[PDB]
Amino acid sequence: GAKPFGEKKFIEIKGRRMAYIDEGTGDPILFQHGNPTSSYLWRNIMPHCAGLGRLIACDLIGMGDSDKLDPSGPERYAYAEHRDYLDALWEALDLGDRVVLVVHDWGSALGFDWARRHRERVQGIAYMEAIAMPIEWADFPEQDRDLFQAFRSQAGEELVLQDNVFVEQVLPGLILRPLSEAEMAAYREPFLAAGEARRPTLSWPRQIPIAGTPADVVAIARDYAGWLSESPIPKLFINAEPGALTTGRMRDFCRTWPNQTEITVAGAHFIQEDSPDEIGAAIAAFVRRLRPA
Repeated sequence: GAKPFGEKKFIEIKGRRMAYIDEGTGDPILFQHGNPTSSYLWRNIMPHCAGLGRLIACDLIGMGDSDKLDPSGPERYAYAEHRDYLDALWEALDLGDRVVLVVHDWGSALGFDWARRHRERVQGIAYMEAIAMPIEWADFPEQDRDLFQAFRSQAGEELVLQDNVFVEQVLPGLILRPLSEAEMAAYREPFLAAGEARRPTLSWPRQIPIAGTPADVVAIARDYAGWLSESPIPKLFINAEPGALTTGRMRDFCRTWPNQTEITVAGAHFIQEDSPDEIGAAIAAFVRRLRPA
């Protein structure tokens, strides 16, 4: 379906208005999108968890219905800045101490890091196509390797700010089934205007911890990777076939993580658009196990 889940709420964070879905009651099930997506990514997955908790999906700053940072530029929307806003938002939402995180892409880097820093409050972690550790270019899927190298070059601004390549090329190219007009409209909406409106979708690929750069994100991801590899917190690994980012070495590494259940769904990177019911059913089952009666 193309219809969103629930309706957007807003809250002021560091003076900027952030958007989020917050439906239902009980301990949170916290769904975090990555690039270049929004809370809309989870719209067909969150229904599966009806009744099981407070279903929350925030729009990262500069994304979805969340405000843009102004003045924007190449120094804006780095990992650390997103983390500042998201940490503050999650604090404001009064999540309590039994949170289930459901994460993807940069939502996984942010949620894994948040989990490492707030481990006593994390009841379980479901993740898919995640940034589970620092990688090398050989680990990056071959189909888009050159494109992502170009993003991480001076060519990135034209590709993304001018031509909206992450929304219009990468996103559909990593979804196996055709998207509808309405579905694409929802993904393009935060990024209809050329220029800095699209900067989050360029800053993000520039932040991926690849070949040692940027070193701060490499350090952060090294930290949560080491922690996750030891943590007994229940995990749900939603593996994808063919998948894209969490394949090869990174998948090998994820498969080493303790207390983890794994399912495989059809999909490349944005697997929520290919297998939402399989993914939702798996998450709901995970949460029912974590929250018995």
